[PDB]
Amino acid sequence: ALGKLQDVVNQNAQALNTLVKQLSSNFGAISSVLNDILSRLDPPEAEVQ
Amino acid sequence: PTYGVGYQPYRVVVLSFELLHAPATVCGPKKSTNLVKNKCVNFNFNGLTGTGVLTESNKKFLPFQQFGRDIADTTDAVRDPQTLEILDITPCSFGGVSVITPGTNTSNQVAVLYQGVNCTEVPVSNVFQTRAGCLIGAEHVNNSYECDIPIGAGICASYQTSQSIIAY
Amino acid sequence: SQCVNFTTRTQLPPAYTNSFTRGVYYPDKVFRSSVLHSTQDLFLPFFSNVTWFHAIHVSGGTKRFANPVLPFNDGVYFASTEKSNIIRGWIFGTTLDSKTQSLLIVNNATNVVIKVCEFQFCNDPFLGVYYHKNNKSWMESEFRVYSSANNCTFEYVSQPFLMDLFKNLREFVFKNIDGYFKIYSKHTPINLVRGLPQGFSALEPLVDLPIGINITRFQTLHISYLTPGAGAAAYYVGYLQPRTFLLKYNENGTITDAVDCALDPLSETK
Amino acid sequence: CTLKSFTVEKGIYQTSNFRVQPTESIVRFPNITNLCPFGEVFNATRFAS
Ligand SMILES: *[C@@H]1O[C@H](CO)[C@@H](O)[C@H](O)[C@H]1NC(C)=O
Ligand SMILES: *[C@@H]1O[C@H](CO)[C@@H](O)[C@H](O)[C@H]1NC(C)=O
Ligand SMILES: *[C@@H]1O[C@H](CO)[C@@H](O)[C@H](O)[C@H]1NC(C)=O
Ligand SMILES: *[C@@H]1O[C@H](CO)[C@@H](O)[C@H](O)[C@H]1NC(C)=O
Ligand SMILES: *[C@@H]1O[C@H](CO)[C@@H](O)[C@H](O)[C@H]1NC(C)=O
Ligand SMILES: *[C@@H]1O[C@H](CO)[C@@H](O)[C@H](O)[C@H]1NC(C)=O
Ligand SMILES: *[C@@H]1O[C@H](CO)[C@@H](O)[C@H](O)[C@H]1NC(C)=O
Repeated sequence: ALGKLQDVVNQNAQALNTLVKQLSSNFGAISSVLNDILSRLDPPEAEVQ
Repeated sequence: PTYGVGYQPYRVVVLSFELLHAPATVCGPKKSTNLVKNKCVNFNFNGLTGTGVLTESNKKFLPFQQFGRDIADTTDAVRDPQTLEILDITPCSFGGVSVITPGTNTSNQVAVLYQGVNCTEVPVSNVFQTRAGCLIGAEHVNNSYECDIPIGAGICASYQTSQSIIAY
Repeated sequence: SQCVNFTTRTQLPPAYTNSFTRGVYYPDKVFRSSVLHSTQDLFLPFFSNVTWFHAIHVSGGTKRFANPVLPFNDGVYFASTEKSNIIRGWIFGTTLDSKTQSLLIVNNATNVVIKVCEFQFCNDPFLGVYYHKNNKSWMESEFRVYSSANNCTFEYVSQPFLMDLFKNLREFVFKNIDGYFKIYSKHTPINLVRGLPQGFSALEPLVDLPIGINITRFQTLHISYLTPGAGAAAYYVGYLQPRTFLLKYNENGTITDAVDCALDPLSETK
Repeated sequence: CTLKSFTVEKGIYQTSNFRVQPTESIVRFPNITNLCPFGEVFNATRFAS
């Protein structure tokens, strides 16, 4: 019966999860973490990724 | 033994380093520093880099498991490679910084609310550890009035009587 | 050493069974708790065909039953059901000769020896033990596996121990990926008499070796009980495949169960 | 500066974001892999021709 509420809550959480998981996507970059690119590639090369 | 240094024996050792396109088998002693807990540090455990606060943990890691991940797929816990102990990693604290201010036409005295931060990481007279965060420059008052400037978590601040900002 | 030649060579016919729901192992070394996590890697699909045979460790009686050379593919799930430790090791490679580098893993009475060399494996690798009546204990005294071993590329010997010379099920997963030979192991007491047991048990990682060689075939190594003159051990083999699995880490982090997504529509929903 | 105005009315304004930087760096590795036998060469009682 409480679904109307619970449902809503889930959606919120769901969105956040998706958002957080979008931190782990390459989007075409060599890696999905900025620190690795900064530590490996020089700014002239790193900036494109 | 009585020959000149030119004719005396000399033991010679030549160290050559064979570097092929194969996994390396010989390396040097890594410089492992001391462990620091309960302080925002830039840590690197066995090549796994990160930034956060290391705290003693009660998690029951299995003997072979090293890191502890979560739904976020971020390292929540680690195993200290030298001393086999489990450390929880917490992201270094942060949060919004809001300013509770009565109208400048009224006064220029303000209070600062660091939302969602404990009153220990604020460099910081009066301090209040409200559930909404650390409030600085606000005088906690037991008396309850009508909400004037809604801070949050049931706490509201107002400019009132010499006058000052009171959080109630 | 010097190979021992057997005039008569034979191999028992293969048999087939169902994998049920075994072959699940921890993909990485990341701890987790009370969480359902999806991982895409080489796993043993549930209810897959499993090719199994028997290993004769005693003759009684001049016929040499030699184990067969089996392909490796992308990895092998090898199970052994036995009372005593009959299965002792394996050999991996492509040509299994001195032409190409070959790996050899063994667990003798002393310790575990893992050597990657240009081995020249014998036709019928032989491990022979004899019963010391005075000492009332078996002692290994024959090891004729490879005729030669040249240009060794890897060697690792574990610490010495004593192996004891209600069944035991020893499951192993061998995966050669990115030049790394990963071995995962599990040991359980199984009361079943015959057939691959039906149940669930995660396989903990054992060791990763950066041998960096090519493997396409492997063969099993058994122990021979020399006697002055029936309960032969059995073993099963399955081939892993690229699959997606939903693993359920419980409070302690032990994988309590797993679901094979591509097994059936219900698992796809799960 | 957040509101771009000289006059600020009563209320609470999200001005900035407070973040804590790392005080120092911690590096820990498994302290012993093995121990190369260089002494067997240098401290050998007898050397070869
Ligand atoms: C290296 O780590 C091991 C692991 O417990 C420890 O026993 C040993 O004392 C350590 N050695 C040094 C020099 O700290
Ligand atoms: C300041 O506010 C008071 C009432 O709160 C008002 O009477 C006064 O005119 C205001 N001053 C200015 C400069 O607007
Ligand atoms: C802030 O830290 C102290 C000690 O670490 C703790 O007792 C207190 O509960 C913390 N603040 C909040 C709001 O939990
Ligand atoms: C508010 O009252 C509580 C008990 O009722 C007391 O402990 C606390 O010190 C009071 N605070 C102030 C600012 O007087
Ligand atoms: C395994 O393969 C054999 C023939 O290759 C077949 O007869 C048998 O039914 C298969 N196993 C299963 C469980 O279908
Ligand atoms: C072993 O290596 C040497 C030099 O790397 C080579 O001359 C020799 O042929 C190799 N062994 C075999 C069996 O080819
Ligand atoms: C976790 O391990 C502890 C100690 O090994 C044991 O007492 C407990 O029952 C275990 N719990 C689960 C859920 O496996």
